[PDB]
Amino acid sequence: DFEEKMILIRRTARMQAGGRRFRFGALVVVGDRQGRVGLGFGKAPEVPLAVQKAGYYARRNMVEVPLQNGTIPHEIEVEFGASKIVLKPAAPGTGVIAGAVPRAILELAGVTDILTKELGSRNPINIAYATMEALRQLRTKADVERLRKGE
Amino acid sequence: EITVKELLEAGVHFGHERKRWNPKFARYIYAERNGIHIIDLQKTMEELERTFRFIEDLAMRGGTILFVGTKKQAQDIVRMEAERAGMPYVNQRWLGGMLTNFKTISQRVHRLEELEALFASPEIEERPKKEQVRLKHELERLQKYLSGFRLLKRLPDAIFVVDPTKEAIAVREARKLFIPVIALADTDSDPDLVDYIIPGNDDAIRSIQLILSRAVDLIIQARGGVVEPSPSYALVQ
Amino acid sequence: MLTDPIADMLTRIRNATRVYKESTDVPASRFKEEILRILAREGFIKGYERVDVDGKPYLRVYLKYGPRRQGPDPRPEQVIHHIRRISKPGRRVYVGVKEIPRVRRGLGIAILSTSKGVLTDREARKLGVGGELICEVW
Amino acid sequence: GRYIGPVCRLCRREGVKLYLKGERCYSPKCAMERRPYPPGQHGQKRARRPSDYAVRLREKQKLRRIYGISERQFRNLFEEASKKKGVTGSVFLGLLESRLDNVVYRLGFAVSRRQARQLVRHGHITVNGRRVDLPSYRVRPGDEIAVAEKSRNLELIRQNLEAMKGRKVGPWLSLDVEGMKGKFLRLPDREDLALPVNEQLVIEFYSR
RNA sequence: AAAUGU
RNA sequence: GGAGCAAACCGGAUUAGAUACCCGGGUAGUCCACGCCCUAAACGAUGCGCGCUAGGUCUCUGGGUCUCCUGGGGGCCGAAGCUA
RNA sequence: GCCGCGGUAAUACGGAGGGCGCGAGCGUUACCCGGAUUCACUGGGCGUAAAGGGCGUGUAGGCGGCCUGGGGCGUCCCAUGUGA
Ligand SMILES: [Mg+2]
Ligand SMILES: [Mg+2]
Ligand SMILES: [Mg+2]
Ligand SMILES: [Mg+2]
Ligand SMILES: [Mg+2]
Ligand SMILES: [Mg+2]
Ligand SMILES: [Mg+2]
Ligand SMILES: [Mg+2]
Ligand SMILES: [Mg+2]
Ligand SMILES: [Mg+2]
Ligand SMILES: [Mg+2]
Ligand SMILES: [Mg+2]
Ligand SMILES: [Mg+2]
Ligand SMILES: [Mg+2]
Ligand SMILES: [Mg+2]
Ligand SMILES: [Mg+2]
Ligand SMILES: [Mg+2]
Ligand SMILES: [Mg+2]
Ligand SMILES: [Mg+2]
Ligand SMILES: [Mg+2]
Ligand SMILES: [Mg+2]
Ligand SMILES: [Mg+2]
Ligand SMILES: [Mg+2]
Ligand SMILES: [Mg+2]
Ligand SMILES: [Mg+2]
Ligand SMILES: [Mg+2]
Ligand SMILES: [Mg+2]
Ligand SMILES: [Mg+2]
Ligand SMILES: [Mg+2]
Ligand SMILES: [Mg+2]
Ligand SMILES: [Mg+2]
Ligand SMILES: [Mg+2]
Ligand SMILES: [Mg+2]
Ligand SMILES: [Mg+2]
Ligand SMILES: [Mg+2]
Ligand SMILES: [Mg+2]
Ligand SMILES: [Mg+2]
Ligand SMILES: [Zn+2]
Repeated sequence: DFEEKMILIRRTARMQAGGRRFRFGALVVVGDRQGRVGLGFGKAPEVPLAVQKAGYYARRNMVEVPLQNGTIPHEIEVEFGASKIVLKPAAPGTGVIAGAVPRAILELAGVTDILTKELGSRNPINIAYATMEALRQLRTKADVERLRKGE
Repeated sequence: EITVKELLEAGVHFGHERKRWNPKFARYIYAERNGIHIIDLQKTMEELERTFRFIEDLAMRGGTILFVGTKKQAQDIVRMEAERAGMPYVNQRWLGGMLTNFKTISQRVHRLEELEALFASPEIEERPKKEQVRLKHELERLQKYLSGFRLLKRLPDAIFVVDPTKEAIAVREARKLFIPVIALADTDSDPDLVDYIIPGNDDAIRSIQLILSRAVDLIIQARGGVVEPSPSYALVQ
Repeated sequence: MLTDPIADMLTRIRNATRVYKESTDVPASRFKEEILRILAREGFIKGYERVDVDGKPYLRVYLKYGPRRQGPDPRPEQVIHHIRRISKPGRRVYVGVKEIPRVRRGLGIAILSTSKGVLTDREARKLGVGGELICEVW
Repeated sequence: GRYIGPVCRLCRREGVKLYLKGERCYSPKCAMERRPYPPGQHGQKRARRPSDYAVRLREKQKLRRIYGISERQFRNLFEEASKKKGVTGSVFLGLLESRLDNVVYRLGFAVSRRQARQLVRHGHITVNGRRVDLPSYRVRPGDEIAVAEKSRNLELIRQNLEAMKGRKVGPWLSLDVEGMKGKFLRLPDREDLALPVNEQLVIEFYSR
């Protein structure tokens, strides 16, 4: 079935009269390595419940990843908040040339050959949320003409 | 037949609002007289035509429609209808999560059923006079906010709105769940966020009762037997 | 005044699209024309009609889009996901036939003024020309 | 020069048998059998989750520790590979495998590549009739590797040459067991050996 | 009227 | 030119001290002409011109077959969009 | 090297055992490029983070609406020489 993977765990902390209380955050990727990837973000009183509910939340925002043999149909670049991701295809036998956040996705959607750069704020959270939105905006030579027609 | 023509559209179902409006409500507008915005009914029916062309197929394959309307202008009208269609409804006041957290609120109707299992059951007297009323008090509220929601045991496949402005909450909940949205809407709200629309007066009982009473008849006419005219023009007018 | 009319055209569209309208009117030229045209020939638009407004000529440009999607925000995908001026009066962009775009991997289309006129990346390559890159579209 | 000393610590550490000794690393007890846990005082303790770097690291060394060569010689080949055609990576194994001393291990003239090397270095091995004493020789198709005359005998060859009667030598390989000679036939596709390694990561590693 | 705290 | 006010200055109080705050005095200055100085939270902390992209409400000022429409200003809430 | 370790239980000092990493090499210092999209042409910003000139008028300069011609300067193509 699916293939879970966290890329982010962190410990936030609000404050109360006497002491500081905590909460844990977890960012999990969930893939199929066939073209399906999802991503949700888990926040819970303790660790694994989040991680668990991350993978819960994750299997929502899934996405058609129209591969063209281990790559993307075209180059895309997307901006989330002030974070920026550049997606560029690659001829086979290249590699997944990416940081640790995005490669922990593109693999789980398939992708064996791709070029990337992070630009602006390299914050993983807002970087993750960006990259998804890139895939979601991928379109195939097929997907296009469906639109560039009549009626 | 199945339908209604603009000669019946003579109550109010032409428009009633203006300036308290959304300009998205373009196309389904006719002209502005007496300051009031007025909407052509050629399209109203044309929409109903399209709209009903989705209702029947849905009804006659035994789907489910949830009914929403909290306006005092349209409280009881819907109750009767969704009861007269044996369908679930929300007459009273709408609760967040109800669909998006359906599973959770659903455990509250169980308690209602679980409560009802203590009306004539052999333990009523065997639970103190104090608590006896509290639960009955807990009852009478439970039924109020869950009467027409006690029906259905799973999310519907369309939802009917008397004013999508108000129940935009519900419309958002429904819309997030790919749940078909149908509504009687005037210039109040706005299309787009609607899948099937009844562009007409979404206030003043006339339009409501008219389109709502007849809407039910359409369902039965695909389930079995459009029996005698349900109540309407009582104190209604 | 309008330092750039061509940009104003593109920008007028881009503005119109993001609210999903039928038509988009824009001041006329024989050079704005053979620039649009492609947008119908490549089916980015329905097309246009040379009309006049208040005694003055314009080009009502009719917008294509896509399917009423569903979920929250049912607003359809655009046909024109992106469009931006390249060569400008502030900086004119010329290219040899070689030095020529691969916009969104074939899926996109450049538009250029050349010794034979308003070609595209695909065309200008095959006619063997290149010239003043106007804009990119997808 | 090369690595010398404790080897069986390496069938382990990497956490996977890699048949580095003669018969021992093939006999019930290859430094892992008995103790399939990392070397040193901190052996029988629960590992913590590796870094992605750590993961890539271990995968590279493994491969190198398998072929057993300097990091010097090793990376040249990667960049060489990295520079070449198409797959410009996976081809790597082909370049590793073309090593004389490597081949001789496959040709069963010896059992350890370590044993292989000492032969080539002592020049007990010949190529196309040529006394070739250089374990780095990138051999190619149709090249022929045979024992020299002063060494056709030698106790160490015979039994080492003998025990080969059993298995189908590599597709890219061939052996006149009696004639003491072999032919590099072709470039071993990735298919032609599923090494216990994920070469994808070695690439990922070396692009630091 | 009302200062300060390695 | 100088009424009122008021840095500086003197005095009375407060205070540990009070070259401050509050109080009684008080000179330049504040006002006029001419000539210099050229600063500033000189702020919408937002340079200028043109085009394009929902509406609602309050107002100043024009014109209109004076509802309403339209023009040019001065504010509020806000579509889409922008923004950490 | 930065974040920082040492206050009688230091995986951060010193030695030891063990481990990781290269290997006739391993470290260090100095310097250039990368990472730095941190001078941003490709490829950035200026309401509150550093950044709109206090406000005009205007010289040079940059930029320029709609049509048809001539010129073909830029620009585009081909051929050729040159590019050791
Ligand atoms: Mg930004
Ligand atoms: Mg930064
Ligand atoms: Mg950082
Ligand atoms: Mg290559
Ligand atoms: Mg002191
Ligand atoms: Mg005084
Ligand atoms: Mg005093
Ligand atoms: Mg005193
Ligand atoms: Mg004293
Ligand atoms: Mg005084
Ligand atoms: Mg300033
Ligand atoms: Mg301004
Ligand atoms: Mg200026
Ligand atoms: Mg005026
Ligand atoms: Mg007037
Ligand atoms: Mg105004
Ligand atoms: Mg506002
Ligand atoms: Mg909004
Ligand atoms: Mg001690
Ligand atoms: Mg100690
Ligand atoms: Mg301590
Ligand atoms: Mg240290
Ligand atoms: Mg130490
Ligand atoms: Mg030691
Ligand atoms: Mg040691
Ligand atoms: Mg720039
Ligand atoms: Mg910046
Ligand atoms: Mg600016
Ligand atoms: Mg400040
Ligand atoms: Mg500032
Ligand atoms: Mg200013
Ligand atoms: Mg100025
Ligand atoms: Mg100045
Ligand atoms: Mg000038
Ligand atoms: Mg000029
Ligand atoms: Mg001109
Ligand atoms: Mg030349
Ligand atoms: Zn061993």
